[PDB]
Amino acid sequence: QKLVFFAENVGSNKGAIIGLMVGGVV
Amino acid sequence: QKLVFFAENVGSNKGAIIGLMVGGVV
Amino acid sequence: QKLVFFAENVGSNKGAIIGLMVGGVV
Amino acid sequence: QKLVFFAENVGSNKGAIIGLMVGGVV
Amino acid sequence: QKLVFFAENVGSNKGAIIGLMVGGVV
Amino acid sequence: QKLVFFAENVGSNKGAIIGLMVGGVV
Amino acid sequence: QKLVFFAENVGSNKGAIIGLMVGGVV
Amino acid sequence: QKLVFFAENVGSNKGAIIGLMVGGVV
Repeated sequence: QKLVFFAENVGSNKGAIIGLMVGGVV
Repeated sequence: QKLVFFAENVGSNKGAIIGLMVGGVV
Repeated sequence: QKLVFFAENVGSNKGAIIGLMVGGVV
Repeated sequence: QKLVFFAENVGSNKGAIIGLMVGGVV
Repeated sequence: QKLVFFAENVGSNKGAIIGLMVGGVV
Repeated sequence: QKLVFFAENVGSNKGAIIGLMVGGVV
Repeated sequence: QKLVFFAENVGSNKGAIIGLMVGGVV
Repeated sequence: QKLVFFAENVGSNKGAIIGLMVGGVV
């Protein structure tokens, strides 16, 4: 019932993308 | 280059989703 | 029910976008 | 290049959503 | 149903836009 | 260009929404 | 039942706009 | 580069999904 996410960059990387989705499909 | 996000649900989460992208298009 | 997000830059940007939404499909 | 936002709900809700996008030249 | 948003700029800015809505629609 | 806004509901509410954009026209 | 908003423009020529409304539609 | 994400299932593990990609296309 609880979710958490964090992103940290320490370098000049290229394109970066992140996505997350929670639910309960049956 | 530093971003963080967190969610919190007490009762019940129906459907939560999050997405992020850097650089985009131009 | 409760959601929070924060961004922090540490260098240089150009094109970035972020979006989040709570409550979706069960 | 510094922005922050937070939302707080007392009881319940239908569906909250937030989105942000930074630019540079246009 | 409380929401707050704040942004800060170093100096010049253009092409940056942000929007948020609470209790939207599913 | 610094701007900040906050809202507070006592309870009875339909749907609050806020949007802002920098760089363009007034 | 309380809402407040404030903005300031000075960075280079003007070109910023913001709007907020409480109580949309059920 | 340092990023971490965690989520909890309501008791099914078949409706929740998450994906992330760094240093994608230039």
